[PDB]
Amino acid sequence: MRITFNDVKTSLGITESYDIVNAIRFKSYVPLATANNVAEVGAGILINQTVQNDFITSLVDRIGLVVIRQVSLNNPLKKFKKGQIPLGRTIEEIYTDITKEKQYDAEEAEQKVFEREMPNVKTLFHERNRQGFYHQTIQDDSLKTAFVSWGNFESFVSSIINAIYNSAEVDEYEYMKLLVDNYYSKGLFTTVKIDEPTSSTGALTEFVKKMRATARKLTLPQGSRDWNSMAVRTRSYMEDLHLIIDADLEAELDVDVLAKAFNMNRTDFLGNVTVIDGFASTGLEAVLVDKDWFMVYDNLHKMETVRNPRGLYWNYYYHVWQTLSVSRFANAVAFVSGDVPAVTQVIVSPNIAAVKQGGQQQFTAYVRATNAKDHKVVWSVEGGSTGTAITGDGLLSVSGNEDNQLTVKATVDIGTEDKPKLVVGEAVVSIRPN
Amino acid sequence: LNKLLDPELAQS
Amino acid sequence: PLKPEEHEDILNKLLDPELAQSERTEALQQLRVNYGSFVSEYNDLTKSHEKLAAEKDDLIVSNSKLFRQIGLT
Amino acid sequence: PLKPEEHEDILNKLLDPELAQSERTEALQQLRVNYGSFVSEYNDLTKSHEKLAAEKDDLIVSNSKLFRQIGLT
Repeated sequence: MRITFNDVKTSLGITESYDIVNAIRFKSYVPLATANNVAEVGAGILINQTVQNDFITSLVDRIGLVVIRQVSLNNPLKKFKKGQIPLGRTIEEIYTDITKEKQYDAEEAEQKVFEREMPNVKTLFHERNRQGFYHQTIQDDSLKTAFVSWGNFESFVSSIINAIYNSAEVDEYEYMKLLVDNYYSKGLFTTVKIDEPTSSTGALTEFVKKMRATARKLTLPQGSRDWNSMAVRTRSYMEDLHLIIDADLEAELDVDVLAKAFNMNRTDFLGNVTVIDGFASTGLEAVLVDKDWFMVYDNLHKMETVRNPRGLYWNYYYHVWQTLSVSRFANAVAFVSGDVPAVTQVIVSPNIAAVKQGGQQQFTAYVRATNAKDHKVVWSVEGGSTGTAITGDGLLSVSGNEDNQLTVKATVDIGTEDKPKLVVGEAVVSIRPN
Repeated sequence: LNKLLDPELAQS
Repeated sequence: PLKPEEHEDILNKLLDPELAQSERTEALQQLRVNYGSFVSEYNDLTKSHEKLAAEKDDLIVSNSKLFRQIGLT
Repeated sequence: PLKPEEHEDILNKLLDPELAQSERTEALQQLRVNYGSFVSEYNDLTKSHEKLAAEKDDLIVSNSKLFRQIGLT
């Protein structure tokens, strides 16, 4: 974040370390020597335009890429930072339900041995694309005045690298914040209600208690299924939970207390909680996230330089291309402090089904209610045909001679005498003929 | 690529 | 490092009394580096010519001592 | 045999395009005669290195068998 030349990721020591790109090309005017001569190498490089251009392009491109890439891989954001995108991604999640185990029955087993498991529910990824360049500049006098000694070259290279990479770190942090904002905006976070932690000390203590309760309930050994984008019954270990807390909020709470909410001690937390000032999404305060939830992949990291003969200067272009993916099966909590409605969003089990012309499918709805009250779900079919009817329990029955595609709809009402408030979940059902 | 891709005959 | 033949072609190139000011400095600096690497080679090889000669005498002395020691057993 | 500092003077002398063709001819001559001398002095001591180095290798191989017999007893 404040890189100096002493951060030597690769190669041996001493400034004379690089000074060899002449081998790969050139090495007829620069002395291939490792000594105290600094004027000779400067004169050899500075002879003409061709030698200048070759040396500058090589040093800027290859060493710059190596240095910044090997420095940006150990930033405090390395936890969610993975390598190059794999081939054959298929842009699809595949998670299997943690079901129970059948009882051993010889009579039942002898009846059928070719049965298959339930569908795994294959939902797509949530991704965002990142593209940009930073575009710094080199003046000609810098090369002239950077060869007086063996430390000026160090200062010049380190100045370039530090001038570029610091802005990239800030953009990475801002992109993480923007992704969290967008995910909350689409409403897939499971909200937990808190009220004005910064207002009073009692509010802060109550927020800490709710923090601890949610973190303890997320890490239940037998699974939860409550906190998810869809009911899948996963389980998250305590050592993987990540906390994204607003800066002014985090300032008030001590490092402790919030530390003892989880089960490790202080030092093991500074790499498990990031601080971002301002969410700008109604009343978002803090977000509790499984380490798997956020995943970033990188595609392109390339330098190219251009030379302007009229102005005697060179340019810069770091092209950083990334695909920030969001998983929909990892646990996620919103922890919003506002006036959110009683029911945020309902989720329909078997979202995708392939029912025959005479079969049936059982659907269940999971209401995500912020209060302790009970809400009833009214099922509907939409679609449009004769003979297709769904029961009050969600059991859909398909009649013969049908060709349209049905969309099971689950609706809840949290309104009043006037009802401009509908929370609806959709399940797309495809039909196959017999 | 690493640093080694640019060979150094002046290493020793 | 440059062969006397290749060093010769540099000489007549600089012999030209009309010549562009660009390569006239380029070839002039080329001879500067050619000589600079050649002298260091001479010091480096002379430094090898004394230690190796001194080591050669020591190896001869060690060979004579080792032969005698084997004969004593 | 030319020192790097003194040999720089001729290179600096050969920088002026206005210099008389006679002076450039003589100045270029000193580079040829001494480089021919420099490679000549380089050659014999390089070849003489190839002679005593082989003697050292012969002594090293011969001695290496001799240390083996010392450890036998």
